[PDB]
Formats: sequence, structure tokens, C-alpha cells
Amino acid sequence: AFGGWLNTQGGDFTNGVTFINEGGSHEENPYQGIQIGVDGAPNLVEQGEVVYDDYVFSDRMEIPDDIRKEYKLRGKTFAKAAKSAQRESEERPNDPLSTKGLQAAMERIATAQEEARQRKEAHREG
Amino acid sequence: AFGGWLNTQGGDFTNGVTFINEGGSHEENPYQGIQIGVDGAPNLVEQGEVVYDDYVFSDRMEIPDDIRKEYKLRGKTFAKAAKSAQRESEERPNDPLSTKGLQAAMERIATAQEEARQRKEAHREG
Amino acid sequence: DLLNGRLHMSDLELVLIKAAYIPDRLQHYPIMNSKLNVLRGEESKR
Amino acid sequence: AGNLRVLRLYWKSKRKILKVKSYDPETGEEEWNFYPENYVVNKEAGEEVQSFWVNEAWEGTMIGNEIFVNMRPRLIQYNRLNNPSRCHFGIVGSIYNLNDSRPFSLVDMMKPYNYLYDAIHDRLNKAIAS
Amino acid sequence: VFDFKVVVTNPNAISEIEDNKKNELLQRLQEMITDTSISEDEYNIKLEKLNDYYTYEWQDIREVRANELLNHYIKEYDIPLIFNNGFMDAMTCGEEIYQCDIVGGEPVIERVNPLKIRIFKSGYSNKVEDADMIILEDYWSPGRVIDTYYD
Amino acid sequence: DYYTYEWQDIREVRANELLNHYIKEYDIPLIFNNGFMDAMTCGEEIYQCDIVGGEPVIERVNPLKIRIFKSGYSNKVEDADMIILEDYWSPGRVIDTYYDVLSPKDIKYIETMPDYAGNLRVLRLYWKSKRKILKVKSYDPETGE
Amino acid sequence: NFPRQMLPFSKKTKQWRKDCLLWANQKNYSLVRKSVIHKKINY
Amino acid sequence: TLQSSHITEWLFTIHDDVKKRALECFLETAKVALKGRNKKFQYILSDTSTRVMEIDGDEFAEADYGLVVDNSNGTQELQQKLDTLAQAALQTQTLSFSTITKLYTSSSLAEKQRLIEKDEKQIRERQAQAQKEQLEAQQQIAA
Amino acid sequence: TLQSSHITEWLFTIHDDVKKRALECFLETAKVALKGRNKKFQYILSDTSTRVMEIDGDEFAEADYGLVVDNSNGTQELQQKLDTLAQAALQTQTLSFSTITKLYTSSSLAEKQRLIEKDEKQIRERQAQAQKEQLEAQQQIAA
Repeated sequence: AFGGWLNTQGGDFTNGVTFINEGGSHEENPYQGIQIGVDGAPNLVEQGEVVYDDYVFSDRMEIPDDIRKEYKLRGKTFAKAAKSAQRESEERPNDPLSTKGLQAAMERIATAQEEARQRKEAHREG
Repeated sequence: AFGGWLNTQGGDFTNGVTFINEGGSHEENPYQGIQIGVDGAPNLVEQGEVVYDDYVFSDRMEIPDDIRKEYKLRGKTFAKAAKSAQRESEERPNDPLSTKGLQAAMERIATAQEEARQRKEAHREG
Repeated sequence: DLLNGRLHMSDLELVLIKAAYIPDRLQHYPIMNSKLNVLRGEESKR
Repeated sequence: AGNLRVLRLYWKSKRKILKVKSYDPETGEEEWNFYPENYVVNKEAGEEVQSFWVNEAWEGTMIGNEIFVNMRPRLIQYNRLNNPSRCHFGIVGSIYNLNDSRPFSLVDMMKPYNYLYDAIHDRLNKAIAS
Repeated sequence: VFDFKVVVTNPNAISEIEDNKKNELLQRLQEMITDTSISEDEYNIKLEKLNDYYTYEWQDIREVRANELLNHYIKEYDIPLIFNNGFMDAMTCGEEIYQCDIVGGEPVIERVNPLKIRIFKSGYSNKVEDADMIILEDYWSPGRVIDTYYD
Repeated sequence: DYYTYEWQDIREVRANELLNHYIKEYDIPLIFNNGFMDAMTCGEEIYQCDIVGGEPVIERVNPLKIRIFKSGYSNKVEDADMIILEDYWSPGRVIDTYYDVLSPKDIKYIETMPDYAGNLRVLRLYWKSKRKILKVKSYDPETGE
Repeated sequence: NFPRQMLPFSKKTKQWRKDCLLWANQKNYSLVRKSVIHKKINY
Repeated sequence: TLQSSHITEWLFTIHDDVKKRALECFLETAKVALKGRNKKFQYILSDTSTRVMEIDGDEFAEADYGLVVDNSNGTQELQQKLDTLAQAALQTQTLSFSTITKLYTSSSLAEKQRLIEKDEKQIRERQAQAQKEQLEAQQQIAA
Repeated sequence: TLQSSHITEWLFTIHDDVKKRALECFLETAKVALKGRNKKFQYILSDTSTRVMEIDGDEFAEADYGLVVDNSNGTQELQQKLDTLAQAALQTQTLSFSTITKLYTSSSLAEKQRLIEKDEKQIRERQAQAQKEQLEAQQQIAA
């Protein structure tokens, strides 16, 4: 089903990145989103968002250019920036360097997204 | 990464000398310097300084000529004098004589730097 | 080469050939190989 | 026969990787790691980097003349803990040779005497017949 | 004799890097028996199962997994007969070649026809792992192509 | 229980654990069997021990591909002042051995070779130089020794 | 001719990989192996 | 006929080397199939064997972790040294009839070593508590 | 056939000399790879074996420290003299079933010597405290 998986040679090998690539937006689903776990119990995710290691990269918000040149992100949104840092390890899921390179890249985009969210949390409350 | 290391034959061999050769000055870094340990806890070092055996050779200060002819130092600063006493043992890290010759040379430049620092401590307080 | 079954005709005579046929070349029979393979087979088991 | 020609290529490519030297946060101990080329090196922490070219095992399969499948880095990289370029394919074996030569096999050293057995038994069979 | 067992080369040499990896495994089995057991009914059944694994080492847990993988697949595939056919290739052409691949998610081991393998850039090397490029050409069943590349 | 041990016991264990693992890893008895076959053929049994990939590794040397200079009348091959080793290596073996020292133009030299066997001539010189050293006599501070 | 292996992963595209297989169909000489004509006579 | 077996022994020693390396090559292929959503490995492995993949560093050779496929004279005597040690512990009541069957169905010389060490250590603690239990019963009668 | 083995024995004695020296040469190469940031040695060595490199003087031959690679008749009898001594200590309850397995998996004649000396010295101190414990129990009843 192509999303963060390498389904070759009779197996199901992944790099850990969870492409939630079906359903639709939280407004479009009768169940209000794809549920990825009873943990909050409604862990609801939509068709654009990307999940790595229980961290969800949101497709709604976008990359500020100060957070684009710094941290060297590539995509327009944060989900589309997470889909470009996994493009190497997607077809070589079992290399140790790619698991090193993904673990480092997924942390950069994570701290980039938390940095953009604390900006917008301060932006509207001000 | 070339700094006091011989990365040959698939290994990482060093003479013990720690070239802190990235980042920048304490004024240039947001973290105020490269941290080399929680010991004082902020052990902060800059791009010029050289570390051997928990002793930091400062690049800021220079060699007085009385401390140059005596102790037979070569470089302009104390970091650049520590980079010249390690130039033999840098490419032969496993010779016993080079570990003897470095252990003796690093002590001469250390007592030279403490001698110059006690001069300047007396110089301004006078 | 003698252990690999190759006979150089220049090593056992002064040559007055280069074509692989017995009317002017010589068959080699490997009778020295079995002798050596005992001693390496004993060394395997020591 | 109704079978398909299956060609499989196994080949080592050259992958650019980065060797990053970082300092341990707790102790002043320099550390070494190997990263892919897309790694953003963390200066402001002293991470100085060098980039190397390194073997990487690849694989590809052609079926007939028109099918092209499994063209990707070989997913069993027979990896070693300290050498990033040391890998191979699944194909394991040996030549039973002597001193970098071509193998003088057991059949090869008995084939002269089998060919001579066939010539003398030919003379035997024509002597039996007449 | 065919006793091809994965052994620890130095079974009395345990390090702290092996002790930390053992502690991660033991705590991971703590969490899953915490979830899977329903409220002390079967928690002390799992607990008696887990306590005798404290006697083990990291190199013991790895040497058991390696043997269980090798014990089952030697008996499943009858691998001693695979090795007997390649030894017959060894006494004929001087070449004994085996391919290990994943087919259908299983590890599988095959012997290679020496007439249907091309070895390039090996050097003067004796071993076939030391080649930079290998081409394998054979005529396959249509069922074997669909059993191998269906996905 | 390491108080029961001695310094020579700790060293004799480390030496054996290094030798126990690598005899079984490399199957070193088969390496020695091939060189004994060289011994009964040309009278020469040569082995090279190097570091490749950070590992100690042991190889047997083809006697036709090793030049021994300034050995003297010495029987042993350790007693030579200069040895030249010339063999044709795989391009993967050159990148497995020198990846950390090959420059990008050196890697461009390897890929842009014509490749008409496709192996690289690898010449390795081993030689003894002359190093100037100093012998310093000092007195012990505590005793007059 | 065999395409360039000294490339980034971005430029190892689907036509780059198809070029390596097309070269393999173009296709044997080794230094420590006999011919396939030699081995087949032995078999 | 033993000296005629020596002439062909050289052919068997390279054969045992290929079998050693093809089984190390099969083991590493099998380590990679584990992380590919195959439920067959949940039947041929343990629970602890299923969790070795959870730790980081399962991409490398087992010989980089101290494990080697080995069919040598040292391994064959180590198996029978552990087998005769078990029967010597079976009688004299140091090893149970339950775990002697586990040594018979073990396939690992580290597994069957740990079972010999287990049953010894269980029984000696049971003998240690039985010694004090009879001693405290003797003293509480006297008290 | 023993006198025909003598004709070729001279060829084997120089072979065992090369194997002795190439293994000493391999051991010194291995001592130098230790100080090169290789984590494989953290799996094949102990913790005490990892710390021999911390002391100064690991650049020299082991024969300058008293260690020699040795495959001679004295070493082979010293191994079996220690093996039969262990089984003689196994019965009569001087050596544990735990540590007899450690002698079976030891590879060092100094290691397995220290284990025989350990279990003897532990047990004789346990017998020494058990002798006084029964004697003081006898006297405190009489007191």
C-alpha cells in the first residue's frame, strides 16, 4: 500500500514512517479522522499527516521561511517536509546509516514543528 | 575530521590531542562555546583552542619572547605552539617514543602557559 | 603449473610446440599431486 | 519449453556517506558516526564532517525482455559493524584452486585416463568383432 | 558429521555493553507481560517464565536465536542434501556456489549452477563473496516468477 | 574474583580471547593449510597481518607476488628491510580498504577507468626508514638512580 | 557501457537502474575460473 | 584406508569452509527476514529470541558480536562434555528429570549450560533452607 | 608407518614455527586495532581485557611480558592435567557444577587454574565457618 513501506521479496519492510494516506480530513470523515491508537483515546489523524515514532507531522500548517532556511527543510508543509527526509531510507529500510540518517532528520523536523507551533501560540494570544 | 586523528586503515587512531576546530569563539556561538564536559559544568571551548589530557591551550593569548626562547616554543599563540609539538605523533599515534615525546612536550607548553598567566594576573592587579 | 597439470616443454628439453596436440607436445600425468595431498591432508588433521 | 528467461544483476554501487565527529555531552569524549549524504551537520556543537565514497550492494531483475523488477539497493546488506563499505550479495562460494590459478579439478586429473580408456576399449571391441 | 552450531567464541567474556543490551531486553519483556496479563491471574505465570532469563547473557540470547533459526531451516530444507550436490560440483569443475535470498519472506538457500553464474571484478580472489558484480541467468517457471515477484 | 588473578593472567586472557575468536571467525587453520601447500611446492610460506576496516586480518601471500629486498641470508621474512607486494585488486576491495583516504579525484580515477578483467593494480611498498631519536639519562628524584 | 555509479541517491533514477540491467543483457572471463565450455564437457 | 582418506581430505576442508560461510550467510539473511512481518518466526523462535530485533544493531554480522557457525573438534567435545556432565548430575540428584529432557532438545551449548547451572543453584538453596529449618526446629524444641 | 612419518616430519616442524610466529604477529596487530575505536572488541573481550589497554606499555610484544603462543607437548598435557584435576574436584564436592562448565568454555590455562583455586578456597572457608558454628552451638547449649 506504498506508504513508507518496501513490499518486496515477499516481505513487508518499513523505515518506521507511517503515511496516513487514506480517508480524508477530520471534517471529511464520519469518524472524524483515522484513529491510530487508544492511548488521549481518540488519536485521530487525516489523509495528509505523516507519523514517525508517535510524532505526527501536520499537513495543515506550513513552513515559515525562517524555519525553512534554518533546519534546511524542503517541503511546503511539515508533512511534505517529512516525506522528503525519508525518501532515502524508504527503499533501503535495513541500512544502519539510513536508520541513523532518518532518526536525525525526523528530530530536526520535529523541533522545527514545535518551534513553529510555539510561535503561532504566542502570535494569536498576543 | 582531521583534528589530532589518524583515520587510516578503517580505524580511528589518535595521539590524545583534541583539536576543537569547529563552531567559533565564545562570542560567536549561541551556546557560548563548544562544551567538552560536565565536570564546573559549562566546560566551554572555542575554535582555536587545543586540548590535551584535560588541559586546554588557549588561542587568545600569545607567547612572550622570554617564554619563547626559554622552553623552546614555536607557535605564535599557545594553541599554535601545541599544534607544532604534536606534529610528529599525529601520524604515528602508536609509537611509544612519540607518546613519550608528546607527554614531555605537552607539559612544557602547559607550564609555559601557567607561567604567562601568572605574569598577566600580576600585571593588571599591580 | 606442474601441480595444475601444465607441462612446459622448455623445462625438460631444449626445444627446436605451441599447439595443443600430442604429435609434437607431451601429455603430463599428475603423479606428484597425490604425494602432496597426503601431507596437506595430514596437516589438516594434526 | 514454456519457461521465462530470468536475468538478475547483483552489483556494488558507490554511495556518498558522511563521517561526523561529535563530542559526548556528559564527557569530553570525541565520537564518530557515519551518516548518509542528506544529513544536516550540527555545527554550533563542534560537529565537523568528512564525506566518503563507499560500496553499496544493488540488485535488479529482468524477466523475458520487457519486465524490470526489484531495481533497488539490495535489502540484505551483509553489513559489518565497523566498515560501511564492506558488503556483498547472497552469493557465497569458493574456487577449489591452487595459488590464484584456475581449478585443476578431480575430473580434470582423471579425464586423460578416461579418454585413454575409451581408445583402448575401442580396439578391444573391434578385436572382439573380427 | 553435521553439527554446525552457532557458538559464542568467548563464552566467559561479558562486557558492560552486553549488560546494557540485556537490561533493555529484560525491561521490554516487563512491559509486554504487564499489558498482556489480565490483573495478576497470569502475571505470576509470565514472571516465573521471565526469572530464569536473568541467568542468561546477551550473548546467550543471541546464540539461542541464531541456533533456532539454523536448527529449523536445516531440517526444513534438508540443507545437507543441498551441500552434497554442490560438493559434486566441487569435484567436477572446482566451484561450489550457494545463494541465500529472501523469497516469500523466508530465508532460502539454493546452490548455483556454475554454468549459469558470471562473476566480474572478483580479482584473483578465491571466494565468491569478494566479487563486485555477479550476473545470474536461468530459465524460470512462470509459477516461480509469480511466486517470487507477485508483489 | 579478579583479585585472585595476576597481571599476567589478565593479559593471557585478553590474548587468548583475541586469538580464540579470530581463529574461528576466519577459519585460520584453512589459511595455514594453503600456505603449507606453497611450502611443499616452492619452499615459501608467507603470511601478512594487517588492519583492514579496523579489524586484524591475516592473509597468505602468493610467493610470485612478493619481492623481498635486503633480507640478507636470513631464513625468515620478518628480517627483510624492504618488501614490495603487487596484486590486482577488485574495485570493491580498494573501496573497502581505502575509503577513508581516497580523495574524490581518486574515486573519479576508479570509476573512469576504461574497464576493458576490470581490476586495479595495487602496489604496496613496505620499507624501513631511519629515524633520529635521543637517549636521555636522567636521575630519579627520590633515589640517586 | 555501464552507467556512472558515483552519483547521489537522487540521480539514481528508474532509468538509471534500467540502464544497469540493459548493460547486463549486453553481457564471460574470470581469472580463477575455467570456461563454461570447459566445465560443461566435465559435466 | 586412513592414509587414503588423507589424499582427499584437502577437498573436504574447503567444503566445510563453504558450509561454514553459507550458513553464516543464511543466518544474516534470516536476521533480515525477521523484520519483514512474517509470522512464521513467531513459531520457530522464543519470546526472548523475538525481542533481540527490538534492540539496535541487528543489521551487522554475528561474528561482530562474538557468534560463529562452528563445526570443529572443540565444539563436538564441548557438547559431550556438557552431556556427560548432565548425566553425572542426573544421578546424585543435582539435575531434574524435567530439565535433562530440555538438554536433550536444546541445540545450543549456551542454553544447556545455563540449565545445568540453574538446577544446581535451585537445589543448593533448597538444601540450604532445609539445613536451617531442621536446625531451628531443634533449637525451638530446646528453647 | 611411523618411521615414514619421520621423513616428512621436518617439513611440519618449520610449518608449526610459521604458525607460531604468524599468530604472534596476528596478536600484535590485534593489540593495535584495540586502540582504534572499534566496538567489535567490546563483544569478544571481557571488561578486564578491555582495560589492559588503559595501562602504559601495550605497544610491545607479548613475549616481552612473558606471553608466548605455544602448541607443544607441555601445553597439551598442562591442559589435560587441569581437566582431570577438575573432574577429580567435581566429585568429592570441591568444585561446583557451575564453574566446571566455565572450565569447559575457558580457552586459557591461567583462567581455568584460577577457577579451580577459587572454588576450593570458597568451600574450605564455608567448611571452616560450619565447623565453628556447630561448635559454638554445642557450647552455648552447655553454657
